[PDB]
Amino acid sequence: VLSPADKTNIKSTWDKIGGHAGDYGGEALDRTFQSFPTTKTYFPHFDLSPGSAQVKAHGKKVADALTTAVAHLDDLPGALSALSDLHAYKLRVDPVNFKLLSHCLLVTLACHHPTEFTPAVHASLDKFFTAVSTVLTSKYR
Amino acid sequence: VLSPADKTNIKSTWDKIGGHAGDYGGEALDRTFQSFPTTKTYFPHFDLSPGSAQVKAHGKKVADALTTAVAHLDDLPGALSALSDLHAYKLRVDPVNFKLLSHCLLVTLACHHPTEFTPAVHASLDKFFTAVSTVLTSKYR
Amino acid sequence: VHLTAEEKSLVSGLWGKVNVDEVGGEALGRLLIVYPWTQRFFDSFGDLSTPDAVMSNAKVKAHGKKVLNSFSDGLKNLDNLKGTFAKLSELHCDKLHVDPENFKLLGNVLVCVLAHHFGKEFTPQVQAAYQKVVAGVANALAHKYH
Amino acid sequence: VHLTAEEKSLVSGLWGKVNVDEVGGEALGRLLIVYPWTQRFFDSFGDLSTPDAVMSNAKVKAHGKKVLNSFSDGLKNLDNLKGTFAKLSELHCDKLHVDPENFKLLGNVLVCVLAHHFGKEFTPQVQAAYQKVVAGVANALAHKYH
Ligand code: HEM
Ligand code: HEM
Ligand code: HEM
Ligand code: HEM
Repeated sequence: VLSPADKTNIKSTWDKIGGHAGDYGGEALDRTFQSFPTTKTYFPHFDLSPGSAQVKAHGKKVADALTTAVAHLDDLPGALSALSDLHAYKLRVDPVNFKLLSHCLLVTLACHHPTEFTPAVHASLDKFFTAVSTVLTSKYR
Repeated sequence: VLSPADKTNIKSTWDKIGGHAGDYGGEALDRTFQSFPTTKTYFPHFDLSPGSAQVKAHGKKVADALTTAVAHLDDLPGALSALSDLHAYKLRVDPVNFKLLSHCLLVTLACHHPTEFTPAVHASLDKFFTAVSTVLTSKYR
Repeated sequence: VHLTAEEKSLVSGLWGKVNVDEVGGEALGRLLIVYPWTQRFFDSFGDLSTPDAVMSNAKVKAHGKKVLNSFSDGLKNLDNLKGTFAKLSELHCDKLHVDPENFKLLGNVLVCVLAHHFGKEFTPQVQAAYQKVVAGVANALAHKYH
Repeated sequence: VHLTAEEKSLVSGLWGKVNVDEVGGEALGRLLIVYPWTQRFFDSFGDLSTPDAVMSNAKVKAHGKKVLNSFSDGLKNLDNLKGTFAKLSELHCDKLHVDPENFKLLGNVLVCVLAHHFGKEFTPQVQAAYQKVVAGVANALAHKYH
């Protein structure tokens, strides 16, 4: 639903990660590929090694899209519509994979910002990631 | 989403079920209780045997709520708001249960109307039941 | 997988009337239509874009018959589903990387196809027995992930 | 569960620094907060309504310590998680009727709690090893449904 406290928790946390967002995107992908091998299947054209330039560069793209979402919490469907077509129509990503990546994104944030990672902040971010995943899979429903 | 074709398939199918909706609601619950025993946990006050008057009566209420939804495909959140509170806030139904019931609702319609149950109709109905479940669990996210 | 003697009779009794040439293609076809992301695994099958295309696709009908035959093998060896599907478990997990959740989705649409074909003979009791079998097969197939 | 030699070392190495009196309560507390429907199983625990009510709830802290100790047991018996959790499998399935999906959710928030506590030491490599253990425990506990 995304309530005022939620939005506040999301904006505040993103403000903290700031210039590190891109790095976090790359790290979260690494965590996803290592923890859930089935996900590597969507990136056959990638050198899926650990500090790879391709993984790092893609992580920056993912982090940028999330930053755009943070700026448009009121209209996620509008802000992410192009990405919705890409994921549903062209890539045909299994919905289950979004949960796996979302989990690794939370772990990455927990690792780097333990102090702001309170139970309330954890619940707001999970709501945020679940909201983004829903929009990126909306063409299936 | 629910495209114009989906809505047409949903309205047209409900029109055919018609006066049998209530019966179908009771039969789908029966199929749910027998197929997935974990669901009986939410109904300790019910005599959960097969012909039961309690099960039948409850099925009529479930069927009536779905008929209301069919009449308000453009505003499911508004039409089902009270039920959203009931299920999320009061009963605290595990989201997984909605899939189980939705499946048995589809099986019940397939059993009774094999001719209308085309691949296209099956897909639209699935979208419908998933849309209803999402609204009934919207207070969790 | 348990299946009390009565359940085994319900299952086998219905399965003897199943047209294995039709049911398999119908179940796979509906999976591709209802859950679109599954089409990614069947790139090599040709045209799948519309419901009609999927339902007239010869590769879909042919592969479906194969999927159905495997189920018939599991039904004869209900107490050792694990061994029966060990090799196929490795295929789907290792070479195909199909998420297990999809095994449960195919099992569920198979149940819908049987209901569609048998009407009222597919009673709540018969469905319950089949829900157990379908969960058993999904389980055995997901073994190489456990 | 596999857990190659190196993974075993990464897992047990970090577990030795885990404060079992803290982590268990923190993981259960967050599960109740992040996934609200889980509160239904803990009606006997008193006030859960707010995040701080959950975090100061004595029964939550006490039960969490118990859940954590059984995990410690599974870590010693990595070979036979199945037998180690057979009795608990019966409880959660038989008497509790907790859907297995929730075992996976608790496992994942435990991973979040470890990451929160260890920071950098909880590398992608360490997480991967723990993701395998947590999936293993969830599967051993869901055994009574297979
Ligand atoms: C929160 C969810 C996610 C976000 C915000 C996201 C965002 C994006 C963005 C911004 C792009 C770049 C588009 C381009 O330049 O081509 C992209 C591409 C893509 N995404 Fe995601 N994505 C998400 C989840 C997923 C998931 C779960 C998978 C599958 C494991 C996935 C697979 C891909 C692939 C295969 C591409 C093409 C990458 C390439 O060719 O460089 N995405 N995604
Ligand atoms: C398509 C989804 C569903 C619909 C439309 C539906 C609809 C309703 C309605 C109309 C009521 C009746 C309230 C009244 O007495 O006026 C209700 C009550 C209830 N529902 Fe559902 N429901 C759905 C899914 C679920 C699921 C999946 C469960 C759990 C297994 C569930 C458990 C209950 C319970 C325990 C009650 C109280 C029944 C009683 O004591 O009379 N519902 N629901
Ligand atoms: C749950 C029941 C399932 C059973 C019993 C089953 C059975 C089979 C069988 C018998 C084959 C052997 C074909 C060969 O000789 O190569 C096969 C292949 C395959 N299966 Fe499955 N399968 C199941 C689920 C799935 C699901 C859900 C997907 C993915 C959405 C899938 C994807 C594949 C693919 C891509 C192949 C290769 C097809 C080809 O290249 O012709 N299967 N499966
Ligand atoms: C990693 C997964 C889990 C583990 C290892 C675990 C472990 C345990 C243990 C050790 C106990 C018994 C305590 C004793 O010795 O007396 C227990 C009890 C229980 N568990 Fe879990 N559990 C798991 C997941 C869950 C989940 C997901 C739920 C439900 C949402 C749940 C609900 C309960 C309840 C209600 C009880 C006992 C009720 C009471 O003591 O009043 N557990 N669990």
